Amino acid sequence: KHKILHRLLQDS
Amino acid sequence: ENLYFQGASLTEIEHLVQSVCKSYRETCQLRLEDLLRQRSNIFSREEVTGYQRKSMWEMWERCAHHLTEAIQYVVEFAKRLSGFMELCQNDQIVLLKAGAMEVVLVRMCRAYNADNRTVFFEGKYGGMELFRALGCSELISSIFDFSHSLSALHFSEDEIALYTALVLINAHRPGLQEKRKVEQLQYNLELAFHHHLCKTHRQSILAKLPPKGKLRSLCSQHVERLQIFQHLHPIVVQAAFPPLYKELFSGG
Ligand SMILES: CC(=O)N1Cc2cc(S(C)(=O)=O)ccc2[C@@H]1C(=O)Nc1ccc(C(O)(C(F)(F)F)C(F)(F)F)cc1
Ligand code: NA
Repeated sequence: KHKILHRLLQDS
Repeated sequence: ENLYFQGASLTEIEHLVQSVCKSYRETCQLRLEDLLRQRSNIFSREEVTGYQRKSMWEMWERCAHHLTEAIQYVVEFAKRLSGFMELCQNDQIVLLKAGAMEVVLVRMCRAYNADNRTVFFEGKYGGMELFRALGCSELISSIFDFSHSLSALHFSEDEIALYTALVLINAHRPGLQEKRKVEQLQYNLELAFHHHLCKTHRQSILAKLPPKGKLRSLCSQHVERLQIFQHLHPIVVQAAFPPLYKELFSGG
């Protein structure tokens, strides 16, 4: 259950 | 939400060309000149033998890490592309899950030398024999053949920028919720790419671009070989594969 994409997308 | 979700003028298309090329330059991972200069640094027979003596699982882990590093630059390229951040999160993830690996496969031609059929890997250039421990020789051969085909087009960096932006912004990806918004963004990126080709007398490359089915087949083979490796070494994938790689290729 790895969800790195939303973290990379949300990090500004 | 974004100018490029509606009809764009010629001036706005010229602005889109500049913006895509800038986003690509800032996220290209390695400068082209840096890859070309290293072409003379070739793995010796002894070094090739060393890679071939590595276990299948250690070679799979190393290659998954290198692909994940390349994918992170593609995620940043996408975040900098006009309109992408204005799409809903569901669609950003659909486009990145389907297209990040396709963009990596296209960018890979920059690191491939058609003169001797070698690719940049861990500081030097090596032939497909360098990857024999993976036990996926069809997939490696297909990637080398693909890289060889794109290398014959003599892409400029701006052409790679415009082409990879279109590879990512594809309104046909299943799962898109705002399909019309993606179609208009794709139409404008397609005009930007074709405008640049027209201006630079390079429109003859369009008929020579690979069919979309080709990038799809390569991505499908990569997922199929990963499934085979995962059945052999499930704990290697669970414990030592990068989380982002598992999110894109094994559903978690
Ligand atoms: C550090 C390193 O080694 N880099 C930096 C860098 C940057 C670019 S760039 C976007 O800046 O041009 C292009 C290539 C490479 C090269 C690399 O990552 N090479 C590589 C990786 C995986 C595979 C394969 O997984 C397989 F299986 F052959 F190992 C595969 F399948 F993708 F080909 C091949 C080559
Ligand atoms: Na090349």
